[PDB]
Amino acid sequence: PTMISILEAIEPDVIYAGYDSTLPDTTNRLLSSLNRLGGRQMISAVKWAKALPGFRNLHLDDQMTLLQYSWMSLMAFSLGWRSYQHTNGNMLYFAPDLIFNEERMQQSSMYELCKGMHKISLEFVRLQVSYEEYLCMKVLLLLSTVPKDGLKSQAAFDEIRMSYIKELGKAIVKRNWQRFYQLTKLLDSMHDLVGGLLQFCFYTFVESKTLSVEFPEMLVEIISNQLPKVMAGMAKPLLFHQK
Ligand SMILES: C[C@]12CC[C@H]3[C@@H](CCC4=CC(=O)CC[C@@]43C)[C@@H]1CC[C@@H]2C(=O)CO
Repeated sequence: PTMISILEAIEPDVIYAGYDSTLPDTTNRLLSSLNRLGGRQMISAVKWAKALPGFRNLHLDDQMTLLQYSWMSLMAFSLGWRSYQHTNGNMLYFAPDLIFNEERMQQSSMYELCKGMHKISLEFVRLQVSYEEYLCMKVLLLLSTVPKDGLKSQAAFDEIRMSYIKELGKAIVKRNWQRFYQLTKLLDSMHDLVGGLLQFCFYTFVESKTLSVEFPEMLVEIISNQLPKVMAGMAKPLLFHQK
């Protein structure tokens, strides 16, 4: 089987938030639901990541570190893709039972960040990103935020990352350098957006009582590790372009 076949085969099914739409929206309900969904998606992401060629050969500590650093990037990018594929206009397709319009983006109290995530879908539109390109790009996001002090299997990581860069190149050819330049530019743009998402995430995590935002155990585990590392500057982006 081809590398791209495996990527297609291991791509998770769509996840539901478990939202009751008969009950009115509130800020707390929306954010807590977003978090419950985030937690479910991350359980699936762990499963997905563990099945990735090459990546599955890294020491397990490296596997969980990369997933932990890249969590927000992966989910924002997948959101962008879902919103492109299943929706049109200013709408975010978080889940089949949790779709945001202008109202819901406003009431979430993270309106500007919703618009930032929406920009990803607009870029998928403009560039006409193929499914195969998207699958390759998503893996690159898993491999694009690393601890500043390095990984256990650094040389192996570099090799794995290069192979998926080559995979992206194959996805491009199927259908050149200009497209590579453009798609890697889109990857780089995730870092600034994710910075904004993380600022708000940490705020809601800390202010959760006074606000009243619920987080699942899955996200509590991630955030309690990521809050200190990100705030302490331990995460380094691996950029394709000059900053
Ligand atoms: C973490 C977060 C709720 C969960 C989402 C995240 C943005 C990206 C994202 C995409 C999804 O498809 C599932 C939810 C999620 C992971 C939001 C950024 C701010 C927001 C909060 O801080 C709510 O407390």
